[PDB]
Amino acid sequence: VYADSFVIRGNEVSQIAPGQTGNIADYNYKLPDDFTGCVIAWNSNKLDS
Amino acid sequence: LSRLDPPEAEVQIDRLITGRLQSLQTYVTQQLIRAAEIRASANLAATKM
Repeated sequence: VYADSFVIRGNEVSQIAPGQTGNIADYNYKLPDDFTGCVIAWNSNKLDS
Repeated sequence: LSRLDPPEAEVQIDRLITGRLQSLQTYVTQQLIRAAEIRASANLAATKM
């Protein structure tokens, strides 16, 4: 089990998927084509805003 | 591999491979049938010879 953590925008979480393209999916964090697991996201405006 | 994205174009490549495999399997079946027919004809021709 390996856990990664990062903070991104709201609609920018759509790029967090295997083989996506974008500023994050290609230049900051890229997932393998055979990736298996779960993606968890939630609001953090109370702490990171 | 230039227009669509890798993770979503995998199903298209899989379907193409399946179609080509079926088109080759039916050809192999036809070739087997025609080879059996040619074998029977050759046995008859050898018997007549």
